[PDB]
Amino acid sequence: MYLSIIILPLLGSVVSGFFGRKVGVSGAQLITCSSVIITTILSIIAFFEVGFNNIPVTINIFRWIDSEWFIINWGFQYDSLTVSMLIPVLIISSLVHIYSISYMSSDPHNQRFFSYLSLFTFMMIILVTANNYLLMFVGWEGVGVCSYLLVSFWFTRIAANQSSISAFLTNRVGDCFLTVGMFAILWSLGNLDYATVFSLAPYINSNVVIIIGICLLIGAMAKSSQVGLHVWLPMAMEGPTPVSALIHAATMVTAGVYLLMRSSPLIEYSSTVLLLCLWLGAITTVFSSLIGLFQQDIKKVIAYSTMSQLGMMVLSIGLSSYNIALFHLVNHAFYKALLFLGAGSVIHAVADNQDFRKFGGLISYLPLTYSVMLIASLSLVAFPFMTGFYSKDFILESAYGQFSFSGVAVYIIATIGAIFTTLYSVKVLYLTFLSNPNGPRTYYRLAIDNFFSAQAIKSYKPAHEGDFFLTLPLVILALFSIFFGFITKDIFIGLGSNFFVDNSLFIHPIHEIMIDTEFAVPVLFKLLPFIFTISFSVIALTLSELLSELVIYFKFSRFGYNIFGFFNQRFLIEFFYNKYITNLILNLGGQITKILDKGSIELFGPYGLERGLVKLSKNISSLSTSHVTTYALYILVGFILYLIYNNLLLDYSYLLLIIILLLLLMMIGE
Amino acid sequence: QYDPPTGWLWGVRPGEKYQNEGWEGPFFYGFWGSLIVFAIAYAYKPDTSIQTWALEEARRRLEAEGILEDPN
Amino acid sequence: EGLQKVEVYERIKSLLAGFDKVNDPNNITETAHFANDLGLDSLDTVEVVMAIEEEFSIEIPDKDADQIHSVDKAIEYILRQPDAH
Amino acid sequence: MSLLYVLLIIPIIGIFLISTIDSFYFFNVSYYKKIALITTILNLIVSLIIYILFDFSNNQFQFIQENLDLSFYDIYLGVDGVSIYFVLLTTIIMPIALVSNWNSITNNIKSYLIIMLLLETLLLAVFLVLDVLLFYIFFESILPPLFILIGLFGSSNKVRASFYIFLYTLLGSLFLLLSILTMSSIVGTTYFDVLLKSSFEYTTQLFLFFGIFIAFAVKTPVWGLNSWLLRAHVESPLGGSIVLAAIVLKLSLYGVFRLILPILPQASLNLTYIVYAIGAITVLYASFSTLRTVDVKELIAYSSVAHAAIYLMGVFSNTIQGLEGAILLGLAHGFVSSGLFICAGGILYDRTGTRLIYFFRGLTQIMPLFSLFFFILCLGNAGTPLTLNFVGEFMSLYGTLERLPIAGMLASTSIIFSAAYSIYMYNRIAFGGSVSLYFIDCFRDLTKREFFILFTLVSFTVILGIYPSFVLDGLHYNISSVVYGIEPNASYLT
Amino acid sequence: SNRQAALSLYRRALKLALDWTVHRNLWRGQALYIRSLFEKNRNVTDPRLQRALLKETEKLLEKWKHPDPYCPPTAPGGSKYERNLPVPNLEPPPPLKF
Amino acid sequence: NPPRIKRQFRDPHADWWDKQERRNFGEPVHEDHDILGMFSPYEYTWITPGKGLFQIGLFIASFLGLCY
Amino acid sequence: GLQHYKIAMDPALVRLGSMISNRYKYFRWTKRTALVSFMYVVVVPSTIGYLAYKTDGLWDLRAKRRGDLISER
Amino acid sequence: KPNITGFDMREFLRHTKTPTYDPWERHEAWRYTGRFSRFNRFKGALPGFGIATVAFTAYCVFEH
Ligand SMILES: *P(=O)(O)OCC(C)(C)[C@H](O)C(=O)NCCC(=O)NCCSC(=O)CCCCCCCCCCCCC
Ligand SMILES: CCCCCCCCCCCCO[C@@H]1O[C@H](CO)[C@@H](O[C@H]2O[C@H](CO)[C@@H](O)[C@H](O)[C@H]2O)[C@H](O)[C@H]1O
Ligand SMILES: CCCCCCCCCCCCO[C@@H]1O[C@H](CO)[C@@H](O[C@H]2O[C@H](CO)[C@@H](O)[C@H](O)[C@H]2O)[C@H](O)[C@H]1O
Ligand SMILES: CCCCCCCCCCCCO[C@@H]1O[C@H](CO)[C@@H](O[C@H]2O[C@H](CO)[C@@H](O)[C@H](O)[C@H]2O)[C@H](O)[C@H]1O
Ligand SMILES: CCCCCCCCCCCCO[C@@H]1O[C@H](CO)[C@@H](O[C@H]2O[C@H](CO)[C@@H](O)[C@H](O)[C@H]2O)[C@H](O)[C@H]1O
Repeated sequence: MYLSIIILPLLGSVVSGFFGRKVGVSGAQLITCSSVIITTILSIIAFFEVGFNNIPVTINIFRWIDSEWFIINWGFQYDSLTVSMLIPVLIISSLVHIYSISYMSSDPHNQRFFSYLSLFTFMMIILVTANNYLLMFVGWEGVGVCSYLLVSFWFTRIAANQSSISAFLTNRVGDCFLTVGMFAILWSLGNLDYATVFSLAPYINSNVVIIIGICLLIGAMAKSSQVGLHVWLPMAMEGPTPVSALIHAATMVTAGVYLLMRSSPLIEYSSTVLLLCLWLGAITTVFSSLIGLFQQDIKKVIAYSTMSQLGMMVLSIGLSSYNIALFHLVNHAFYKALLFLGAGSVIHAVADNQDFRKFGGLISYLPLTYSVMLIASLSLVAFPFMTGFYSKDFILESAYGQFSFSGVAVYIIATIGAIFTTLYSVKVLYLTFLSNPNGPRTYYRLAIDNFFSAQAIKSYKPAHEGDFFLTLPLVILALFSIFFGFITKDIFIGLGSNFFVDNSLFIHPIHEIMIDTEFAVPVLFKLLPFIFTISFSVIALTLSELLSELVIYFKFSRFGYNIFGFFNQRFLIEFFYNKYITNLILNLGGQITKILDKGSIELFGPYGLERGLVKLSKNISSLSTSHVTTYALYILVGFILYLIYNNLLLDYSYLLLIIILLLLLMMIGE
Repeated sequence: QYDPPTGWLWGVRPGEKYQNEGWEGPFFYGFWGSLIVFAIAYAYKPDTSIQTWALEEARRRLEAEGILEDPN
Repeated sequence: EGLQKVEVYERIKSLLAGFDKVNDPNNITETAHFANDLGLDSLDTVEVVMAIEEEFSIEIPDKDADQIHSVDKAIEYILRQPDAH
Repeated sequence: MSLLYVLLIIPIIGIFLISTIDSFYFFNVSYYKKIALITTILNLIVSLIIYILFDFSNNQFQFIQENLDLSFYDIYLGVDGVSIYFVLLTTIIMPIALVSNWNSITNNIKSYLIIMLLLETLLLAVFLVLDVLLFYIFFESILPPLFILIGLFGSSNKVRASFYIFLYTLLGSLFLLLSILTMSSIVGTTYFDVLLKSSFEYTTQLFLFFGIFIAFAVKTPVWGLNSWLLRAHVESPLGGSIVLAAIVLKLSLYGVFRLILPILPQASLNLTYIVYAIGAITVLYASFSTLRTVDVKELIAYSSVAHAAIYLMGVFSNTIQGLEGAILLGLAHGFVSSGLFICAGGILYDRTGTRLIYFFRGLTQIMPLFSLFFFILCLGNAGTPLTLNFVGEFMSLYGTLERLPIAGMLASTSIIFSAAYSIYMYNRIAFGGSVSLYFIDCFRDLTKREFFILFTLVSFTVILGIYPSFVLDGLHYNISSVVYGIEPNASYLT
Repeated sequence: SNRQAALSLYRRALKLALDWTVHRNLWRGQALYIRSLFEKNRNVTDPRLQRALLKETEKLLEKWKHPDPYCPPTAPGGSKYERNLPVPNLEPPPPLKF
Repeated sequence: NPPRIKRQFRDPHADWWDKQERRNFGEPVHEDHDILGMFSPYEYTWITPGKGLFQIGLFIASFLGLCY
Repeated sequence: GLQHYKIAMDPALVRLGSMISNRYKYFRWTKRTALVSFMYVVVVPSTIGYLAYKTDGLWDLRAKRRGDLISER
Repeated sequence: KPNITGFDMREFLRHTKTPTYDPWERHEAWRYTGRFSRFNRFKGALPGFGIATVAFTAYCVFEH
């Protein structure tokens, strides 16, 4: 069974991709969807199997790489952390598959699309079920190849081809650092298996753990889209909406977080990386909360919301409460997938327009979508007793619960980042559903009012909700977004819970802050995020509905003109990357090609020896005039030079100077 | 309203058939045939790797210690 | 399948009908001229083509917008675009 | 006779039959091309027979013949795990190299087949010889057939391309000859068994190193000395390009396991920082200038320079892992570079007559089978996992880091830069917009010939990526013999 | 010249207004104000001053340019632009052998 | 050599032969054609590099001061 | 050789590709080309080589545990 | 000091209002009426609140 969870998504991908002609769009959709539905059911069972019974499962198939001290197997371990990740990965993958039957119905290439969906699920399973870091890297690269294949699904569009280059190469930068980090592990311990690395971790050189932890963290920025290497994640919104719901906001983005959570038995022995994890987390939350409030694309806002939540989990990891980060990771993939599938539904209704400035009303036209995205937005802001309430609000009070400067700092930073989250959540829900209509009448012209006479049969197209294959995922994910946090709060938060007591999430007694977070933190800071959400939400509603002039005053002031464009342009990080990193590399390639390879390497080489020697040989060849009188003089000359050399006992070097002088005199013309 | 499946595999139009250029005979029977016959033979190749030899000695040294249990 | 002449005409007729700068709603036909048949200024016609652009969610380049000086020329242009909603 | 001499006679017998068939019939060129192809398959069947019998943990050379008669120059053939996979690679490529270029030659077809059948013997010999002067004899006997292969069946800039390869390879290899002659003078023979026993004085080693490395640096090739390859590979016919990249570029890689690792160890150790400095530079510069190359076939050739540098730093690691990774990356390069050359030189050039990346766009829309294989060969060039190219790079890069960490850290940047050019080339030909407008008429997709050699080459790259132990179990014991070093408690046992 | 140029600037300044002011009611009042400023200069004749008022308008269109101007979805710069662009040559390949 | 101008600053609505690339069939090409086309790194024209460093400094100064 | 399909060969791109191919025939030694050539061929390799020599055998990570130092030398 | 163009940004913002007379007034009047009046837009901004409030009071009265 366990090895069958791994195998099923792979087989459905192969049928849809290499045999799409035989099965057709219907047969590809059925085999692809059914295989991942079956895998999802087998994985829910494996959660009861492994986690609730504390029975880890080991299976090794054959060796991959065999050398001295290097034995890396095609082996898989199922523990409490593995089955925890598999549930959001396979529930969301199953639902996005069912969703994609309705969303991609009109597209010409459905077999290729559904094949890439199953290929992504297979690779994500490989990433969380591996025995060792090198097989986890296969899923890491595999998910990257699948994200490139899905961002660039519409290859005809150049924008898509630029954005897929960004995703591929910004993730290769993280891969370089993981490869260095895995080299460090092999160099120190001789093998990179999890049992080996974690059993020996308490004793390794403390500075060796620094090198591995930094390399593991740098690799984690690229995939988890942390501020240093995050430019790719918003560009991955070029691919179709269901791709952005699973890969770009509910599964692959979390792999960086999984890498740190898996490596907890190692990075816990280096508090130096834990400060970097923590500050890395707090920066990305305010960095991306500010940007999303000034975006005009709905997908761009929901992409910048995901990076604000990924920054929350990395903050929790550096806070040294891994069960909290795992709890947020699973809870977030339910409501972030909901908002993306809900946004995808309004894009479908409004003729593929993705701009808030052209959406209005629509609340009466898309009632289910509005309520469902209201479900998602209340857990995104962690409204009390929602699924996101138990995960996001425990990260905040755990930051203040570690009574340190860095903890109180990140609490202030993260709380401000939460304020801007509430602002762009109102923006999305107000401008798409609650504001006056800002788009053409075609989305709002019904048949109850007669605008036509001889064309009443057709041509109204008034923004209707989709079909069963579209709404069904949205309803299910809504139920998760309301109740999943409560029903699983003990498995993850607990107080002395033993769910991860198979060393899947190792907390060192020195770093435990759980008891203080339960008792030490004052009620004011415990309740503080709630008042801010309720107060800002009403303030932004009035400034968007009642008092709409004031924001016009801000953006028409030169101060606010610069502040609006600064955050709209994403801190100008894209600007400085193309101009000083990307273009710098393309100039360097040109200078090597133009001035060195085709320049001085051929001048101080074959071409300069060619043109130099041909000139020399013509001059010496011009000494031969076929005159016996002049040839006789040469013999006497060459006779005397031999007599001088072997009678004046001259230094042999004096001769070589003569030859080099003579040769270079024939090198000069005229 | 899905369309019929289409295309010309190998560029052979729906009228005619694939014309054998000449390479096909040796390449399918000799080149690939040799690899399947090599694959089936490789299964019965005796294992003369250093590790199968070094594992068995290594087990007999660790069996002389509490690290590995001996069947005797 | 695509856009029809009667569908585009009904929408532009209602567009110009709701514009106070037309001399009369009655004399707006398929072959109506903006400058003299409808009596519109050189800036009112620029506003008109912007309203037509909003109605069909398309873009009118400066080269093409200068050509639109009558209803029929506008009707033809919208149907010459396979991108209008 | 031995079984290693049967490897050499069969390609010679095929040369004879192509030359004499016209004397029994005006014969078709299709009959000449079946003889050459059946001859290369038989060499591949013998080589698979040799591999079945081969002992994976034996320190004696195998399948040797008792000469018992000594002359001034005598051919001595033997096989060790270090050389068996180089022989197999030569015998899998040569059949595909012929099939790939089956229609593209058209004129002088007998001459073309005779040169390849002659090249197969000379490249097979260079791995089978058990002397270092005999190694040099065949490592340089390939230069006259390759001068005439490029000149007779090459592209427009063929004359200069063929002069570059011959003169650079002749010049570089004449510094190797001086070093070999010195070792023979001091020891009295170049037979490996007698030379490997002998230990040279450090100063002799440091000057023998200067002369074997100068040869290898030209033939790797390193960055400031790679001009011949940028000309040779591009202007060469498709078949010549496949041989030169997959098999000839590996002669220097296999020559370090014979001429440097076992007989000049102190020199290799004290000079590795010079090797690594060069290897690091040729990783960066080659990769920066592969990004701005506008000829597709010359973009595949430049990619080879960056990969050879990873395997060169791997052979100089004094580590078991980097040495086996170097051989794996050379085997991996043999399959992937062959496929990318087939795509650029044998599918695009066949249909367009152009190699300029300006003219290609959206080729996936009309040629979906080409784009699938082209993507897989681009990913392997990028060292993606599940391909043998990833295993070789990882082991080559780890031994580089364990030897001198800083240089392996720069060399690890190949993970970002090989990816950069591979995807950028891919997105500009297969993707990048709709089918170009420079294509007046539609292009057909892959032929059953083009498909099945691309599929065969991809199949070797992926299967060997999954289970590299097919090649790793043979090299372990024999690689163990080229490591220099001791451990304080494992050595000098009593 | 000097007419379609001033009409291009009139349409442009009305798009920049709707881009910054997202609400159409509010932009409606802004739109009447920019007309008044074009209609205030309908009797300028000499090219020395005619082209100065276009040059200085072009400065105010850059001075207040939007970081992300609205683009219709199927327009160049739009979300669905070039999404399933058809092959520009549907004719079967000419009969050549490779 | 023509001016080294990125073709993203050309008119997308001109009667281009190749509309996707914004090019005509005979027009001269800069020697840097590779990295001047529509499939090349983007050019952001929001503000000047010098003014951008200022505004990046003001963000940092504000965030360091909050830490202070 | 074999007839290829018809390509609308752009005279502008054909002469550009010809320019890139014959470009070396026009390289000169200027104050600028020497400065770029000296930087790339001498300075960067000499800097990389110098660090390679100074840090050679400086560190080893194998089996090093707490209480041991990474530095060999 | 004033520009040659009559544009003043202070006066521009003063006119950022709903104009008293508008030539396009009737063309845009559909966006503020009917389904798009103030009440109608926010009539169902909280979908299940009304049904849930009365239902929760029924559960809340459990003393009797
Ligand atoms: P009809 O043919 O009757 O008239 C059309 C025009 C006006 C073109 C006539 O042909 C004409 O008289 N031409 C002369 C053009 C001229 O010199 N002056 C006319 C006005 S040009 C102009 O720009 C006027 C000033 C406008 C200032 C506001 C626009 C910019 C605002 C900033 C951006 C938007 C806010 C953020
Ligand atoms: C994975 C690829 C990279 C691996 C190779 C790079 C490893 C880098 C290791 C750096 C640390 C090496 O070992 C480190 O050396 C520094 C000096 O430089 C010394 O550091 C020492 O500094 C002070 C003196 O100034 C000592 O009092 C203190 O006890 C210690 O911190 C120690 O000897 C050791 O902490
Ligand atoms: C380490 C430094 C270098 C090591 C040694 C490498 C030296 C290589 C030098 C080769 C010089 C080129 O060699 C010379 O090239 C020219 C092309 O320009 C050839 O010239 C030929 O090609 C031209 C191209 O237009 C044609 O007109 C015609 O086919 C012929 O004249 C010469 O036949 C050849 O002798
Ligand atoms: C990484 C670099 C590796 C280099 C390996 C060794 C390469 C060969 C070394 C010598 C190369 C020949 O070097 C070249 O010689 C000839 C001498 O006539 C000169 O060639 C040129 O001289 C001057 C330019 O200065 C010209 O006006 C003249 O037309 C031409 O003959 C070049 O100045 C020199 O660059
Ligand atoms: C050390 C020297 C370098 C060695 C390098 C290897 C060179 C190998 C060359 C192959 C032998 C020569 O190859 C020889 O080519 C000539 C071309 O005129 C052929 O001769 C024939 O060719 C075609 C065949 O239809 C006829 O049109 C032509 O009239 C006739 O001469 C021979 O049948 C072939 O055997």
